[PDB]
Amino acid sequence: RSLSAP
Amino acid sequence: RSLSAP
Amino acid sequence: VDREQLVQKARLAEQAERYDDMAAAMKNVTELNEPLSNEERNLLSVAYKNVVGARRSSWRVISSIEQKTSADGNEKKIEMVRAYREKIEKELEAVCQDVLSLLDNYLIKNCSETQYESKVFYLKMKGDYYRYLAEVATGEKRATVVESSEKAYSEAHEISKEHMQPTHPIRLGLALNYSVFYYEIQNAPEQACHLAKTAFDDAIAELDTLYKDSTLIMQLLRDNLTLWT
Amino acid sequence: DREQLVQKARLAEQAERYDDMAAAMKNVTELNEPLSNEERNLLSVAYKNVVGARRSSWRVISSIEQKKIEMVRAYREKIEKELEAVCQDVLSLLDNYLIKNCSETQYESKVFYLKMKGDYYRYLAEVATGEKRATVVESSEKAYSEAHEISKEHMQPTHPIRLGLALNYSVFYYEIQNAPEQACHLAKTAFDDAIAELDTLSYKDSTLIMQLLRDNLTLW
Repeated sequence: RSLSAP
Repeated sequence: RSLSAP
Repeated sequence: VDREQLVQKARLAEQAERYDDMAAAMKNVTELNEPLSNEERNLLSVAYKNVVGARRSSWRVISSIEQKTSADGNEKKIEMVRAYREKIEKELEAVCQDVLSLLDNYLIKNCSETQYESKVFYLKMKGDYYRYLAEVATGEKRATVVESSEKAYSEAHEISKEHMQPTHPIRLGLALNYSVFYYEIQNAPEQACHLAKTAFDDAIAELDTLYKDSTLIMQLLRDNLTLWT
Repeated sequence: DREQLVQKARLAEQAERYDDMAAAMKNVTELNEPLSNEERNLLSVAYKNVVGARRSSWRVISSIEQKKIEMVRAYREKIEKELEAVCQDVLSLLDNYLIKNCSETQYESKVFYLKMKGDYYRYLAEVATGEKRATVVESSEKAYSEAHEISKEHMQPTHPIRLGLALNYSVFYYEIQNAPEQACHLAKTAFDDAIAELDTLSYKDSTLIMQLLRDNLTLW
């Protein structure tokens, strides 16, 4: 799982 | 408010 | 679906943070007309404590905004603010009567008299949720639930000093929530500080007979004690 | 009263009742009038918080099974059904009201909604298997690509929508498409496009997204 926009 | 039991 | 699969479903909704399913899964376990164990008792307790607690935090947020809009006089904006407050209130009450109905009919009624731990537990639950209704009640309906919270807390306190040692985290837990009921609901600080101080001193002497729970509840006690002093 | 329900969503968000919040922004959208900047945020904040609740509870249950193994599976599906119900609801607002009523030269609203479109199709793919997966991945690709072409053509590389579009699109390539290089390339290109134009910077929004691109770039 990567980092998406908040 | 006050602190109650969990 | 068998009883242990329901208990499995309740402990799954807990890690999934879905406390509505965790509440329904434990309501389905209670309505099997059979006693509840320590872990299943707390499963029901944590479930409904979170469900009504979500509404309490929401209600207190809308109530604060309502008081700000009342001061400003924006009577066009306030009727939407207040309509939302009643919605959360009616949701908050529906959960509480659902909890209370499962105590008088299933959990308090099924206890044997020599079972004092489960009775004080379910009676403190009765006092807790009647206090939760009294938090948002007003006028005629309030005086009823404040009496019911008193009746549940008083009986459970009398049972607790009889057959429970001072360092029991259930006996200490009711003494905490009872003093909270004396101060936040009845506006009686001296009766609230006396109940809190007595519970803390009764447990400070029997401390080596006790631990993570009790000391924490006792920490909340002296914390409440300082705030009221 | 449209002004009434916008306040309802601001109230619901304060009480962090996001199911109630998204219903107000849903109601507001179906009046067929455009949304402002703050209104787009409310709708985006509302539905991302509801999906975030399903997709968080889904990741703690799906990791379990991967008679007791059935209820784990059936509980996974019920949370899965609720997750798809929220996506298809916001996707309906995008197709039937929001993207549809967009002007030709309304690029910000266009890229914003299309980025949202690709997001919730990506949330669908995270729970998708079989025939339904291949469908929602392509639509996500179709939505992400169109917003990418508009953003790269008409919007500054420092725009938090054009940055946020690059980070979600690169996540889609890495997680759903398993294309680590194209995910790296798309992330690195926009991140360098923004550094080439760092002098153009409300800079905190753009800076935080530029760091998530480097965080993802290092973990890839």
